[PDB]
Amino acid sequence: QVQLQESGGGLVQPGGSLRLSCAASGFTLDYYYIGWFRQAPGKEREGVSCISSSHGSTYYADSVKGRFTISRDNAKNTVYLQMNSLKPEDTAVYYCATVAVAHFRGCGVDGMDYWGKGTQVTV
Amino acid sequence: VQLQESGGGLVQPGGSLRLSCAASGFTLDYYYIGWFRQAPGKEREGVSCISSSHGSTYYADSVKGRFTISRDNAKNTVYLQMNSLKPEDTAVYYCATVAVAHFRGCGVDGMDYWGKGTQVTVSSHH
Amino acid sequence: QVQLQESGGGLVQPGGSLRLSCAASGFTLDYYYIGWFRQAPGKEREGVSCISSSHGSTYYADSVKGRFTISRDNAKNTVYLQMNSLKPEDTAVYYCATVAVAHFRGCGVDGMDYWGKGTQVTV
Amino acid sequence: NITEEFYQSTCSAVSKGYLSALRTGWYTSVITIELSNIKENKCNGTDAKVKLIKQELDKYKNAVTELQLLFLGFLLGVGSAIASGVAVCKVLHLEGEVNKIKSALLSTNKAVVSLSNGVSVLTFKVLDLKNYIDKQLLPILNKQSCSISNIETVIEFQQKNNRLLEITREFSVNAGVTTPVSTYMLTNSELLSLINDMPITNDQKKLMSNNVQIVRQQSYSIMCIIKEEVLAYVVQLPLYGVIDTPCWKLHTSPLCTTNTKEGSNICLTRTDRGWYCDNAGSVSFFPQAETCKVQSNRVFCDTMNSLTLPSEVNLCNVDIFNPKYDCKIMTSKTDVSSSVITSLGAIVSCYGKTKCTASNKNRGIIKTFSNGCDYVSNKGVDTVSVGNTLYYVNKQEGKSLYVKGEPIINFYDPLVFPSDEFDASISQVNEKINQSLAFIRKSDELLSAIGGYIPEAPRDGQAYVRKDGEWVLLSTFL
Amino acid sequence: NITEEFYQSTCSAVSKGYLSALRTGWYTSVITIELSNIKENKCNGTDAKVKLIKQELDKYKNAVTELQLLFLGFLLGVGSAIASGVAVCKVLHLEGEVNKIKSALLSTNKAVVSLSNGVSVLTFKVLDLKNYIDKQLLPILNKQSCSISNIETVIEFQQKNNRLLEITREFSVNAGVTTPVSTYMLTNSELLSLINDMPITNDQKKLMSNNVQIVRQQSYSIMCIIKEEVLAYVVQLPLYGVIDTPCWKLHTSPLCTTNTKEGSNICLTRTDRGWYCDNAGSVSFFPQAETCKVQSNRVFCDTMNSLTLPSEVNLCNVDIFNPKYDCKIMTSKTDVSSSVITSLGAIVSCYGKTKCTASNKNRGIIKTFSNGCDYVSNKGVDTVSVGNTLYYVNKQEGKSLYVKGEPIINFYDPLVFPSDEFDASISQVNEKINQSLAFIRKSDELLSAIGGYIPEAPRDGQAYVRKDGEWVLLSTFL
Amino acid sequence: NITEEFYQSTCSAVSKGYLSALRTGWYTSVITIELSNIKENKCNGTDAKVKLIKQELDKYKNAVTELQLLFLGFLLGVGSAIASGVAVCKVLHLEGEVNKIKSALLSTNKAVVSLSNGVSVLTFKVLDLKNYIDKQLLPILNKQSCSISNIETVIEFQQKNNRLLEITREFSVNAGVTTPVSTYMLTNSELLSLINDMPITNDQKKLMSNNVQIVRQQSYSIMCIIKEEVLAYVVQLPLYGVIDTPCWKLHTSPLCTTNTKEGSNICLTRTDRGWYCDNAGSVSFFPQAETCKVQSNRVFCDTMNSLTLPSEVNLCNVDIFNPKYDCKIMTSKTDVSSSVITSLGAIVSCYGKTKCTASNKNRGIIKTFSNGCDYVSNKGVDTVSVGNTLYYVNKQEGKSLYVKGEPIINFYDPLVFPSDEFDASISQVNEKINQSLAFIRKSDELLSAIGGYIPEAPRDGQAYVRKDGEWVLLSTFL
Ligand SMILES: *[C@@H]1O[C@H](CO)[C@@H](O)[C@H](O)[C@H]1NC(C)=O
Ligand SMILES: *[C@@H]1O[C@H](CO)[C@@H](O)[C@H](O)[C@H]1NC(C)=O
Ligand SMILES: *[C@@H]1O[C@H](CO)[C@@H](O)[C@H](O)[C@H]1NC(C)=O
Repeated sequence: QVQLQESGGGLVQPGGSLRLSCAASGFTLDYYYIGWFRQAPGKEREGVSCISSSHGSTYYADSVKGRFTISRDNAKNTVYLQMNSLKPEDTAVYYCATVAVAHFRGCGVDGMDYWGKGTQVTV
Repeated sequence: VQLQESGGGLVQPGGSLRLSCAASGFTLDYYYIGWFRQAPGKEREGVSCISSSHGSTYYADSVKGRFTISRDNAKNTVYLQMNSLKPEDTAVYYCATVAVAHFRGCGVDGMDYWGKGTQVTVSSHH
Repeated sequence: QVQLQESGGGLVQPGGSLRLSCAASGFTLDYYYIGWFRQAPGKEREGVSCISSSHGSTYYADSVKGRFTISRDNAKNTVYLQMNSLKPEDTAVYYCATVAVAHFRGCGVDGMDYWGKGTQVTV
Repeated sequence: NITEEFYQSTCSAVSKGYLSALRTGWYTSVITIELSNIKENKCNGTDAKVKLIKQELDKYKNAVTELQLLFLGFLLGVGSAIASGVAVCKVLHLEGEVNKIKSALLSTNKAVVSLSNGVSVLTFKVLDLKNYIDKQLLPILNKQSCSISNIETVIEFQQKNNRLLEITREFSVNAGVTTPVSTYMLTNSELLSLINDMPITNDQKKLMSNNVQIVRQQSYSIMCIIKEEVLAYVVQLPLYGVIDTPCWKLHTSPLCTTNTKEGSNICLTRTDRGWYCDNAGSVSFFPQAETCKVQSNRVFCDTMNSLTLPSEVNLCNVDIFNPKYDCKIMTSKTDVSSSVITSLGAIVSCYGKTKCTASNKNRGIIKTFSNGCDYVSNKGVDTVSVGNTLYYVNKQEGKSLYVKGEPIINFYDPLVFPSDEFDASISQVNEKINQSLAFIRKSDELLSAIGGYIPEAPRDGQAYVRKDGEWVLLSTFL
Repeated sequence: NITEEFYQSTCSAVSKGYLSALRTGWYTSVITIELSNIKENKCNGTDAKVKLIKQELDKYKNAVTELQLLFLGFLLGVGSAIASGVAVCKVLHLEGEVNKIKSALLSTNKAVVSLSNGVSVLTFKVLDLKNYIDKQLLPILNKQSCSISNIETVIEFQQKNNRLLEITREFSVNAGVTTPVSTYMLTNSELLSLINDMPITNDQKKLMSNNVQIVRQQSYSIMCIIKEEVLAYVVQLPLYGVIDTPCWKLHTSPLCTTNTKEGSNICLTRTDRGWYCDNAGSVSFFPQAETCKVQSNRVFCDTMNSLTLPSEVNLCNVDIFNPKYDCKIMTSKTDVSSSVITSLGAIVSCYGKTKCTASNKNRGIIKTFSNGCDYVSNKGVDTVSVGNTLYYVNKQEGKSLYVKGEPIINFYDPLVFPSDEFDASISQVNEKINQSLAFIRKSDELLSAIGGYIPEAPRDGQAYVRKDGEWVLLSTFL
Repeated sequence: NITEEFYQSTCSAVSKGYLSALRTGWYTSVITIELSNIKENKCNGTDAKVKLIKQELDKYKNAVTELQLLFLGFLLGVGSAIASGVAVCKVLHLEGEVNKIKSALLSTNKAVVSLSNGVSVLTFKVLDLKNYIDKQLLPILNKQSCSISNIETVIEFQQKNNRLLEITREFSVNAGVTTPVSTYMLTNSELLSLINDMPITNDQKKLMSNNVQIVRQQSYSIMCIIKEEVLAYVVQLPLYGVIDTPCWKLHTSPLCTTNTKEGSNICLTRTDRGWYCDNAGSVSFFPQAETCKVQSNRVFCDTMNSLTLPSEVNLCNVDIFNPKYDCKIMTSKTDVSSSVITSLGAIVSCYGKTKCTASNKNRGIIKTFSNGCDYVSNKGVDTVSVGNTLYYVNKQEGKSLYVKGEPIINFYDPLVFPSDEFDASISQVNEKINQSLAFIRKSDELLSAIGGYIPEAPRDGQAYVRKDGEWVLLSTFL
């Protein structure tokens, strides 16, 4: 039932911006925390952004803090990651993930229960 | 259930006076009896509590030595003897009681039943 | 049912050796701790040696430690106390005692539940 | 004077000769520490002693900042233990209120201040760090050029400040509420004079003073406020409003049948075990005896953990079948062996193949228990063993009385015995037994006299009549 | 804003207006102390100051060796509280693992290191004793000829070493696991920066920082390893994944009939008391309300002590007979008196001959309760007394609502009321009632048919027929 | 070596490979501090160092004055944990008794003295403050003209006195009884030599020395007496008379049917959960596993918290219906979801609408549980979630075995299933089913006679006969 589907990946020039979208199906956001993760080639997968679905409170890891911002639309049941001032090191596959707020155990790959199939960004 | 203080009247300074407190509605053995006073303009304050069975007593500092409290199980009555009265002792004196089970200290915040009071005046005028 | 019978007591010369035996009946050693105690004439009775039936782990009081050694034969249901280099001050009646390991509360006269009838030793 | 009675009939024992001490109320005193208000530390000097003072001064500031952010028990009611301390603390937050206190303790360390509508609280300034820092360390840290204080002042400051740090420490890891109240909160001398200056009777003062360590364990210290260089925490002290009334302790253990066939045995246990104290014409009952503490013959309990019972509850001891009080019991078939150590002896519930013995220090085993519930006094007995469990017995002096009686478990017919009533009682068990017994009393009555009735005549187109015990065709008589 | 509702109908009360703070997960942090490796202490000098240093160093040495050797609650599941912390400690014992951290904290006291398969842990060097002893005391204790250090260094070493001694002290009597986490384990500044650097949302960071004293009580410090002059212990911190959802507290008390015959009364009690919080579309129910701590309108809980319930469980408050949730209750005939102090008042269950009153500070007794279940708000009321038990009420501000309704205990016919259901519920009670009713519908049905039957007709050679109630000879009608 | 087996049939799991360490008895040691008897302090000098000494000396005197004034657990018996220590302490108050001890430790700090009728106790002088003050401080405070001691003596006195102060501190808020026993009461070196000189086997001394931190949690310090400049407290130490026997831990969880209608399901839970250890031909059973402390694969327990059971109790794991032991269980209709975390995995009882999953750290959710009772091993699984409750699993190494089998709750006919047995077992439930089966078979028998016997004929002047089951007018056949 619960599935996630990222889109918006593509070839970007350096200094450019790109927005990814994450459509939730099989559940509603309100009861959940939504996160964006990325894995660049050969590298370990790392957290990037968590958001509270209800309150809209947000979490940004140190590496993108200031450049990246995450948002959510409960009515459209979709979570967005805006990326500004993109750098080549941001080239990665970007994954959408979620967890029930009841089971929330921190942002981070060891703290996730459901995973999207990903979307590729190349700078 | 009733409490009735008596013995109030005009006293000259240095004079003595005895108050009586008639208990009805309970038996003494199970209770603590206290005497309280409220002086003019002043908040009401404790003066003396006593255990009915054993006779153990409590005297506030202000009257310790001058005032003595006693109880008569047979007459079901509690007495406060006041000696060497001072004009500053002028006040309305109240009788109060509490179940020993509910004892929470002597003191106005520690009372469950209250008498209607009796006026004492220490003064020379007339 | 449960009984103990010590034997091997006798007159020894100082520096001589003697072995005491303690026959258990009514129980098996495995579930128990076996102890040796002594009482010299007129003196209060004092502990001398305890042993674990299962592991064979041993206890020697300070006074006899080194000179006396204790052993057990599970097959013969018997506990032995070997005494070497005997001194006249060791003259005493030697008692065998035991306690269930379930009830073990230390070696010592206040820690015993069953007692043999004793055997006299004179140096 | 302590005596004890064992009731063979009910596998229970009563210990008597005890004197009461029941906490009935709470008194709240306000303990204060006068503080120094020191923002920045002005000194460029790298003198070792002055260097130490700033480190010591910092522990003081840090402490301030931390403080600035700041069986039958199931039948009991539910209280709010510090509801009273908290209410006083609430009063302490009003603006005019602190000024009153600060002013009250201006020329003395002890003072009475009346709060709101009539509550009279005793107030205590136990430490004046304001005066100490302002008369000692002020010359050395109010100026760049710093007066290199003697080494003994550093130590003294550490000594005086140390009390503040532990208090802060206690409150920081206890969310502002501690129990027992430590001697950092209140020294022995401070507490003793507090009790003496308390609005209570002479009987209470004597009792409390000889047992201050218990008083401490039954007290609460409640962190309340830091404002206008005054630190104040509320100390909530137990009031023992009932003293020297008789008390007794009831011990119970399972009483079971001892039939040979395993699992065929039935058991019953008095559930009304605990401490009992005469109180105001009634009896105060404390089912969880661990909430009471006994020191020699004085017993300290808290009425928040009691029931108030009619004095006829005592009848369960003499007559567990008395018609005036329904003695409470539970039933089961779990016949495991155990012992209950009493004040002056030991109850032994020994069943099945369990090995149960009693021993002496020097003599060893002196009594072997048979199956059933039994008892031995502490005279000449030092230890008891039930199964793999060793029990040391109490060696207190006192006489025991063995009250003989038929074990009441023998009065029940096992075929209709309700062995799985847990929250039960004598009357309740009987009621259920009568219902199981009633339907057999009547069903047998009905199976009889049922055969005195005539069966149905065969169902055909023919008519029948009765003769000689059998149906005969009507056609015959035609 | 706190309000409360009392349901006369069920002798229960709900306090609402509370905001949630539920621990949903765990964060594991790694706390480190850099150590000095000093085997023997070489000095023959009997100078007083150096004599002191070897004794303190021995205290230093001694600490290391010790560390080197190193109602419905019954329905809850069973967790492993430090399972996450212990697991991380287990990883730290792996070869090379310690080396990673030491290198990370080479140039900073704070650093992130990712363990085994992906867990990212925060690491913190909070005390560098290696650096202090090796740059301070090494000149004085690395040589026979010893440099008689100034007295302030002696003092300073004691100050720095003291924390280590206390950390060690705590672990030694706690088998390497302590709670609450003391300020020796983690200072206020240390904890705060750890919280700021955590991989969590902004809502969580704020909650923990404004309530650090609570955070200490819900954290574990787990002594882990001493190896290659690095000492490291894991501090396991609570993650509060649920904040600011509505919470309410359910209070309950026994409801009995008030018939004159005391043994003729029946009682019923809602058993579902405890804390309730909306959580992820369901309701988290904490039957042991004592595992939660309340500060104003914020309630701190642990999901390990919860049930996850359908939100319809709330219906038991408005309609205990609702068809959507089977509200839980217990039954008995034990009409004993007690009181429950609520958030904004007090519930009083007063039965039999018990005296029940509530009093005010200055006024005294202002309401005397009649037998039954009743309630009073905390406005103008200071104490409540039931039997010999005095209760102080909560004095927090808030409005109470008295919800009238017929006590539901009145709806049961006492002759078939199952008074021995302890872990029961509404539907379950109905079920037994149906069975007692089934057996009466049929027993009367059967007795009605058996009482309808005729005795045997007389036994002679003549035939009989029935008329006017007795057998008459057929010969008569012929 | 730790292994585990899960039994699907009874919704339970056993973890094995553990080795025993059981406290079976008590040893009482007497610890002493030699005290100085200094009434007044004679000195008029206002020298800073001497000024400090009188304050420190006063703390010593103050300390002296304070010291001068001084699941199936419910089936367990009740002991007096420090009855033995107190008894030894009682003997110590007798006259001359203290004099005996003081003389024994005259030329040594360690000596054995036998009390009354044969008890041999170990004695320990751990601190000689008499000697320190009388050889150090006596020259400075025995005279008006006072010898201004070097600053290093002041420091030294504080260190030595501090132990007395901390020791004094612990007892004052614990009424002379402390637990666990701190390192102030008895240092590690002190304890180790105590262990070596104890009348115990070599195996026990070794066990205690490698686990000294455990010894402290299971020990008591009992304040006893201060008289004739001797301070003495009794320390009561655990004796582990059982070591290295096989142990296993039984985990259980509710087993319910999974029918769609929520009110139609029945549940059953094994109540015999806890720790089990082979012991002296029997099995020691500890129902409250929290009374045991685990160190790696060694488990420390107290026999005071045990039952002594036949070894056949192990059979309940392989065959819960075995005829040789009545396995204990409870029954209910409360099908709530929960989990029990085992040594090497997790039991999941997932019923109703509960969300139940298992996840890995990096992979996320890897298993979704269906309704029923199930299990997952800790290999490749990191967390389990049941409803809103998250459980972290233990990551210890060991193999798990899943033993498949039909859930035994399926073997019961719900129409006669006793869903309200709390303190039950297999045979008892069967036994009760029998009473329930009896009462339906017989009731039917009685109902098996509602119509086969004949009713009364109508009461009129007419005669009747029997035909086709009903009465027919005689006039008809005429
Ligand atoms: C139980 O039945 C007996 C029958 O003799 C009766 O005397 C007794 O009063 C009954 N008890 C109850 C509680 O109904
Ligand atoms: C109990 O019986 C009543 C009346 O027949 C019925 O309405 C109700 O559904 C029954 N309860 C159950 C649980 O079947
Ligand atoms: C239950 O009763 C049946 C009757 O047929 C019998 O076979 C069985 O042994 C009984 N079980 C117990 C435990 O009494």
